[PDB]
Amino acid sequence: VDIAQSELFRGDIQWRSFHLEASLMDALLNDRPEFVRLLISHGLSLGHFLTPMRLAQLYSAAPSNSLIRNLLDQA
Amino acid sequence: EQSWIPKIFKKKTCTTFIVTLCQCGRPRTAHPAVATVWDSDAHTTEKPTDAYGELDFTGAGRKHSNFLRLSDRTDPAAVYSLVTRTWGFRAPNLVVSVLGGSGGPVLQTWLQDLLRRGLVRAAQSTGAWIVTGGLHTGIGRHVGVAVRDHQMASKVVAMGVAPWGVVRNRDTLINPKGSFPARYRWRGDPEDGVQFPLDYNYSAFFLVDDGTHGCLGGENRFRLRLESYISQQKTGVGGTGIDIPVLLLLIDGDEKMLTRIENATQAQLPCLLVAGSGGAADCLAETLEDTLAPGSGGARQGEARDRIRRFFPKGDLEVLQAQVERIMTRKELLTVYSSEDGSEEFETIVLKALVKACGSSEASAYLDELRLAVAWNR
Amino acid sequence: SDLYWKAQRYRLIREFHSRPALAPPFIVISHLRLLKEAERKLLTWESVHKENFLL
Ligand SMILES: [Ca+2]
Repeated sequence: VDIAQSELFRGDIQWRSFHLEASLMDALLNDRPEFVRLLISHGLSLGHFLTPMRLAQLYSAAPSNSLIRNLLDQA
Repeated sequence: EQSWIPKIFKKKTCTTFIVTLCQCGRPRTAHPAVATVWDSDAHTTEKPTDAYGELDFTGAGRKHSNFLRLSDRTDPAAVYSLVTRTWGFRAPNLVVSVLGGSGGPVLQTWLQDLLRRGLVRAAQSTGAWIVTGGLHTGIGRHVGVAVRDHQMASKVVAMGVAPWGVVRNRDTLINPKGSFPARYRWRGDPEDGVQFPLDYNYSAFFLVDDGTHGCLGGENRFRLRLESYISQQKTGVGGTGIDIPVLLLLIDGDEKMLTRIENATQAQLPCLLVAGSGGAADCLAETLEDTLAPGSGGARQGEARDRIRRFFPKGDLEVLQAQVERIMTRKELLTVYSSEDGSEEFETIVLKALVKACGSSEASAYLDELRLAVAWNR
Repeated sequence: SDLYWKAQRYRLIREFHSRPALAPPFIVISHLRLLKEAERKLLTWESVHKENFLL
């Protein structure tokens, strides 16, 4: 994350909320804690970001035959 | 108990007509029968003020908000005497005048945290004053929610100056005999971009009347005049007290604010600018970072910043560059607050700014800054 | 064990909190008789302390 913050988030590049929505999903799906903290910290509106389709996508990322995955399958 | 208020204060009306629509925003049909280039003072009529009183916001609130409408051409001395004596407001140990536009309904989370944690706690600790725009928009709203969040987590005297005309529900404030009971429809359903509601977190309201139906920048003259008079005032008890430091906090802004800071610096008032605020405020911070940069390769850097740190309109114009040059002519007064990845601590910055602004060997001039150093724990 | 006793102390108090006020020999008559802004302010106060603790 230090490389990304030092290079991409040095302030020279003008970012946008939609420019980070895809990356935010990737960090959440790939278990990147420092990145989601960094991405949200850079003025990202979480309330408008989260959608029921996105939430369903997040729960669909249960790792293989995990215990949680079994509960959704039963549910 | 407010008999002198209509007498020692005045209100401004449009009077003449200077075009269907004139410059005052009040159209031809609704106009006095007394009806080139409009003049705020030559084309206005002075009448006794008829909007003073104590506002009581509907619902949650302190049931006390002293709001007064006063003409622009008024001495700040009378206003300060009214606030300190009649309204019972204690003489402030510090006055912070938050300035800026802060374009956008929302601001950065770190910026909001610095406002709520840094400014409000520092104001609360020393019993300071926070003078902002008395409107529920821009920086005025942001400081309003910061005060409200701190208050409910525990007061802080934060008042607002707003032009007369841009205030919604101005019909319920009119009572020449006094508006001590007053109900405000701050939650009015209709929304418009020329009239904004008053925040419910401000202890006092100063409605600047200049004979217009509503615009921006009509309170700048009174705002600077009030700040300078307080800076040249003692903390009560007559002359036995010490001076009251006055500091200006700047976040973002536009061309109108750039004149404000230049005028304030001309008025010998310490200024404080925060890095990363946005356009028209980081330009000064970057120019401070260059400091005594050489003219060769740096003279055009001003115009480069004019186009990248500010909007394209007036960027090619060198009038703003002249304003920049005038500002650095007294660069000792103003200082920059480094974000430091969200320091949320600027009492040291304020103390450093105030101590460097005085520049007097006499210990009397440094008494006020000493008390603030005592009031805070640094 | 000291932690366990402290934890189970709440269970004892809750059990006796809802018990009828009379003694078991006389408990029959008791059995026969048997048959906003403040919340938001509190949460903000808690949240402020959380950020202070984290900082
Ligand atoms: Ca001083």
